[PDB]
Amino acid sequence: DLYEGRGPDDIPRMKPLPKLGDVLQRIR
Amino acid sequence: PYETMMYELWLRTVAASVREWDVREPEPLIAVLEAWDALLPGFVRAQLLRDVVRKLEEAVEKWQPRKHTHNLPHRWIFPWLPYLPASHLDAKAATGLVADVRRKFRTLIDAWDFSRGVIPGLKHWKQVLWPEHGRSSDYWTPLMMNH
Amino acid sequence: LWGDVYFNPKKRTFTRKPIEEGAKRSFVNFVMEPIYKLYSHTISEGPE
Amino acid sequence: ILGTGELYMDCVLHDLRKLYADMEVRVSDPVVRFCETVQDMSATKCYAITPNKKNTITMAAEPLDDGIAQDIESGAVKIKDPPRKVAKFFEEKYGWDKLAARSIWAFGPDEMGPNILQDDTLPTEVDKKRLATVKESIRQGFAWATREGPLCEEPIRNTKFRLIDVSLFPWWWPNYSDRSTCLLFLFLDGLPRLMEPMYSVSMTGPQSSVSMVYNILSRRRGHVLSDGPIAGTPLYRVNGLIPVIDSFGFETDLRINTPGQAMVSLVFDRWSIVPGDPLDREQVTRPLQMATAQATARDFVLKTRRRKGLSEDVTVAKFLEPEFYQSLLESGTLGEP
Amino acid sequence: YDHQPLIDTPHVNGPSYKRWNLTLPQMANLYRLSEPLVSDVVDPNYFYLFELKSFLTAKALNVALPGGPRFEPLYKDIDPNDEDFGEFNAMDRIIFRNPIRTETRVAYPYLYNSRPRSVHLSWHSYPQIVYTKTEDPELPAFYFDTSINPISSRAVAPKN
Repeated sequence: DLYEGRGPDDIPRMKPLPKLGDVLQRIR
Repeated sequence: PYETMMYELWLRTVAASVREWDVREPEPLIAVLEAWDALLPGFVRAQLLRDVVRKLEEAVEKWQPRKHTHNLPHRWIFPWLPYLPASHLDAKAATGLVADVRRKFRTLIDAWDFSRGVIPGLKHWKQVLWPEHGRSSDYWTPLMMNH
Repeated sequence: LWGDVYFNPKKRTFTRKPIEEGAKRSFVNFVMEPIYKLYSHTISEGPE
Repeated sequence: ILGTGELYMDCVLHDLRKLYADMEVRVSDPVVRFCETVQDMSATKCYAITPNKKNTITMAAEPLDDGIAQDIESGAVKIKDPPRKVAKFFEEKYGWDKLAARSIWAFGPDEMGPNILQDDTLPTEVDKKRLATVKESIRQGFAWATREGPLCEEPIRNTKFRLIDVSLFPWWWPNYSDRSTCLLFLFLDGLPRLMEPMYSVSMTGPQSSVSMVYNILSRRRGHVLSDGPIAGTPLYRVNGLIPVIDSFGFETDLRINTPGQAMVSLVFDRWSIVPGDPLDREQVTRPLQMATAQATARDFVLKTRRRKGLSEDVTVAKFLEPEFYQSLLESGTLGEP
Repeated sequence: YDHQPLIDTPHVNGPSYKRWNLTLPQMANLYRLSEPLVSDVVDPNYFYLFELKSFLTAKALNVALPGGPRFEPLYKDIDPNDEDFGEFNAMDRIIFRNPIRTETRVAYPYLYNSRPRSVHLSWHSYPQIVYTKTEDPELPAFYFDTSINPISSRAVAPKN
């Protein structure tokens, strides 16, 4: 766990959260 | 997405709490880690453990073994002992919390007079730094017998 | 002009607290709003 | 060439190539200026005998307490201050004995240097006038020796010396390398450590930028001291700590990786202990390779020694008289060579 | 949609159509109509290491920036095998930290390159823009935005 935490490759690059209204529109 | 948001927000908050809190009372931080460890990702757990190990090593380096005996290093490092990393907890390591504790105990043994008594926390320090098996990896007996 | 002082207009007085709920500070009322209005009317209004 | 930072040395090397020397100059990879210290007090009271075997010097070394080096660098005390005021300051602030605080002789390497030399010697055993002449000799010999240091010939910080009894001083000494040598071996018996400079990191930017700062400092062996909003702006300011040798390229990496725009200031803050023990013969680092967390001090001191042209290892035999060297080898205080 | 708009009005110098002056409503309406083809970029810090001087430095250094162009080398003369074991190329002498990237080699070309010929010093930084475009159209010109960190009285706090 610590190796994947400290691994520069294994520490993932992040992206922002979704849109709930857009998800509801996609479902509809 | 939820994992990365939890990583950013929760790990930043936990690092802020670790920086703000006193090192000598790690029970509330350990309780927070135990409560939130179910949803904590591995990266956030590793970063929080790194911050805790940095705080403990800073306290061990800054505390005077001969003078500042009020805050016991053994009692301070007891709460984070099960969650500490192998590299920090390895007494044979050149750098680490265990290595700093062993060096401080050796320095106190070298510069300790018989009138002041025994070193507080040295029993638990030797219990932490004493390997169960292995003569070459036992850093407690040799440093004690040499200092 | 500086500080936590307020200009009550009809009394022409400078008081530590306003005479009306929402009255302006001395610095705001006499310095900071005129500069805002200078900028706003310079960039917003037509030539005439 | 020693300079403040990346932009500073970029400007300096531009002015070297294009402005002053007007030619092509080969430039190495950037590195840092190291320092040296001790973390344990000296176990063996080390002594040295002159080449003419007239004088003998016996002493020990100790780490200094926290704040003495910074106060002496700022100028809380001076070597030209009255000794009563100096003794009063040390006794009041650091809980020091009056005899020791009056017995503090030397600040090294310069007047505001971070090393101190004090005689714990007894006047009942040492005559003061011979002690005065050999004391001036020890003034300038200690000053000569404390610029170098034994590990990588880099100056040594945060050190106290105690000149112990029995050491007798007959007249006249023209050699300096002998008590330089016993200071160096005293450092080895004090089990020294290497010290690297630290930049305080301070960035300004948005919240995606502070997340990326935490990430990049985690890769580059720094940590975030403080993290807050700037009142009245949408900006956040993040202060932290990093080593200079790991901060090479840190600003560029942060600016090209953050999705917002982060602005970074790297200032020299302090000297901190590099991880690892410099004398651990076990720790081996492959060439072309990143040093591990435990072998870092060893790797730094070996490559500094090889860059300066020194020997591949610290030579206790060169740093000792043969008689005391063999005696300590028999006693087992020193390790296997 | 006139051929030479405003050519008979006082918004142009005359029929030779050489100098214009427009009002703020006209300029705002043209900006809104040109919305599909206007740059969103407000900060000049956006083009850090993605502008002309950086591209020219990378071209002179025979390196390619991420997303930037790539050219024929300026200097195909230096190989390390030509720079054989004289003094500096000792792997046993160089302390290796984490590696220095091409972007850093371009950002500081005189520190990170042994022969930085024909490289250009690019603009280092600009002050950060703290302007955010308002989405709600009922909001006034001057308002304390939710994106702005609030100012507290105890955040000001004259202590002594």
